[PDB]
Amino acid sequence: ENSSASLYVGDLEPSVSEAHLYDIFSPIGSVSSIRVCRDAITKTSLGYAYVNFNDHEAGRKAIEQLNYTPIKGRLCRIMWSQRDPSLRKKGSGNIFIKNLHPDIDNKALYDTFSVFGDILSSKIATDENGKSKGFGFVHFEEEGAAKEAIDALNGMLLNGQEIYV
Amino acid sequence: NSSASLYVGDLEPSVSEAHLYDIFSPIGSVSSIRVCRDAITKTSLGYAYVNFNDHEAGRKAIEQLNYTPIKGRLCRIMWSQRDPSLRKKGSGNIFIKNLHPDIDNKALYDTFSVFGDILSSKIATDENGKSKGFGFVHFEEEGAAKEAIDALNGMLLNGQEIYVAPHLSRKERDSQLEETKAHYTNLYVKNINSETTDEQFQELFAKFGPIVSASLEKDADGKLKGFGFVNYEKHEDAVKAVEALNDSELNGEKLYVGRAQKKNERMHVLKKQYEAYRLEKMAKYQGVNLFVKNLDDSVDDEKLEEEFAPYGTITSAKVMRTENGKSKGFGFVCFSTPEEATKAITEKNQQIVAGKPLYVAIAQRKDVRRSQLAQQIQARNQMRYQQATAAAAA
Amino acid sequence: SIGRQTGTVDLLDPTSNRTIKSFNAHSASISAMDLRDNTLVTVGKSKRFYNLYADPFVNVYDLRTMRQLPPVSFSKGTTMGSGGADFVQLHPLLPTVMIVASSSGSFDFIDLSNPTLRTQYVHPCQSIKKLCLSPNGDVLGILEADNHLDTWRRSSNNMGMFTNTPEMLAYP
Amino acid sequence: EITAISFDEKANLIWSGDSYGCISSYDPTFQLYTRYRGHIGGNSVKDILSHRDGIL
Repeated sequence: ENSSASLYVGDLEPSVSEAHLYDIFSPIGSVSSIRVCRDAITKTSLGYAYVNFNDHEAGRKAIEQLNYTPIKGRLCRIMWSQRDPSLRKKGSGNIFIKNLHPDIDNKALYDTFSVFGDILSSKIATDENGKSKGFGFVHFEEEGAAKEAIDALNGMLLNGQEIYV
Repeated sequence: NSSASLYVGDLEPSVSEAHLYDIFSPIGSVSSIRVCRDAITKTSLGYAYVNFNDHEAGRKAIEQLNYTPIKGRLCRIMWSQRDPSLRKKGSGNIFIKNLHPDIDNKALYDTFSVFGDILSSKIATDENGKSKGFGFVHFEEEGAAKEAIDALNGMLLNGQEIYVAPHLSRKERDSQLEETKAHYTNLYVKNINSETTDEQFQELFAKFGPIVSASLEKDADGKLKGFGFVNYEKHEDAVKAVEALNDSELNGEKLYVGRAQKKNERMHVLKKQYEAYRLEKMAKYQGVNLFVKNLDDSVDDEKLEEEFAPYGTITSAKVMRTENGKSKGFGFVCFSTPEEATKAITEKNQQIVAGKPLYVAIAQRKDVRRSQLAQQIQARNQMRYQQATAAAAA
Repeated sequence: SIGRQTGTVDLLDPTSNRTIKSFNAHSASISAMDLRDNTLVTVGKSKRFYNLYADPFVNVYDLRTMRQLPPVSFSKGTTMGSGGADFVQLHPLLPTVMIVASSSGSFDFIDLSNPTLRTQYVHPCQSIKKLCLSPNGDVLGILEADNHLDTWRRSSNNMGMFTNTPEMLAYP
Repeated sequence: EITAISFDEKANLIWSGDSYGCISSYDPTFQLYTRYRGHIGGNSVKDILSHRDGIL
């Protein structure tokens, strides 16, 4: 399903609205509808957003202009849309890492590592002025591209730090 | 009197009318190509049509190209003038069966064109060329087909006869493999008294399917299981004594005849079980079950059953996980109470159990496709509004 | 919603149709109200006869769990009178962010959540009758009985309103 | 004399009611599209709204 945008931000905030959100990607053109549907007794984070644009191509166009630059600690997550036949779509698990290299971002991570295995959610602990915190969660569509990237090079030596399963 | 309006069947989705035009453009008179993208989701009906201004160039394009591979699949180009009449007559594709599994419509067409131009020729030529050894061949009409019947019924063709006398169902190359003299689906008769012998399994049973092999099935435990394998002549008589000798009396005792080791030529037992599951699969609830998605991970069937204990007789609490690992949102409690489920529509819809809200809807894989239909609707709508915007934006 | 004779709001269900809440927004009037994404904005006056007292606060309520959200006070703009927030309207694409405008036109692009983030666009012209919106987010329509519009925003488009499908577009 | 205002969601029109009897649609900045009546008489209109299909 989901031929249109359906651009899905998760891991949300209690009390930050979509105001500065819509302030930032204002000049892109296609901003169709932004909404977080809600529960009734709930002024805390629940965990599903809808930064909806017109089609999927407007989502990829929003990626291809500029995406994943740090403001307010939040980075806009991508369309998942994956319900009770997806018990393990993005829940078929991930490599959990102790001692990642302390310069591992997400963008250059998937840039160099688009060769072997497609990373779905590089849930990587990066904090305090450009430092991966050693533990991370490099996450895939399966557990096969995981084993592909491990058996290729489960990490490699650029400042020496091999990574973990 | 149409010039040419011609059947093109057994297609594949790669063949567009651009590719049909590239095939039939040196024929000479290209009028039009009615690609039969049927209006469900642009699917082929198994065929299409090509219209030609020239009757002679149409006859040309038939007789040159009949099972020739247009983009890798053999072209079943024939006449279909009487084919809507074959549709709203029931007639049409007759069962010239036991065909050859290595001969397609082109070779048998050019072979039995001495019997006639086969207006509805198909063999079982799926799978990019493989025939299963039969098909629905039918000529011009009743006279040419009856000429082929009375002329050729049982002749030799690469060591194989044909059969149009009876409407012979599928698996005909492997018909004698089914008819092999060793394997056969026996009939387990359950709870037999010890009085029944190998003689007794042939007495009243050889009429309902002839028996030479009659085995009083003792097990590897020395005794009788009470289950004896009746070895009739054909699996249709296995049918005849599973649905005619069911709990019957051989002498004085039961004949609960089940099908000992079904060989799949009669089938569909308990497929209605499937439709029984259609009482509860996509029409999930019957106003009873609750597809409760978006629990916590700490909300197991533990906390789901804990929340739904005031909501009636809990019958099935169940959360599918990543191989009993990570659930990606969803559980179910089949109730026994519909009004407590309505109380949950009030209450447990829009409900925090631990910290993240419950999501309640009836559970179907059915209308995922209908939701994709609505996605097509909204996609063509935004395409239309963007077309109007770019048109009038100047 | 029922914005009622005495500045109050009876809120009901069109489906169950049991009375659930008789909220009291003001005492005299209810003039500028919107309901979007379980959020409610209303400003009417609350003073009876010598008033000039269209209420100088945006009364903010929610449909979520029957609560008075903290009312954003509305300033008197530039004039010396009361506030007068007689035109309060939530944004279409932003169903919590609103625009608040007086009778003379001290309009402000203003957050629901953070009232500090105000954009107090002044009105260097005559007081208004009505004003309308922008589904394209960049269109001010001030309209009096003069039939002379003007948009104040930055010049994102050369377009006016939202969409461009007219059934007799420039030529019947 | 203008007494009721709304938009349409599908065009650049404005939908105004004066105090004469009428209801009108308007092009961009200074141009009218139509001016009809669905009104019996007296003053024109209490209010105007837009819709999926038309103007109420």
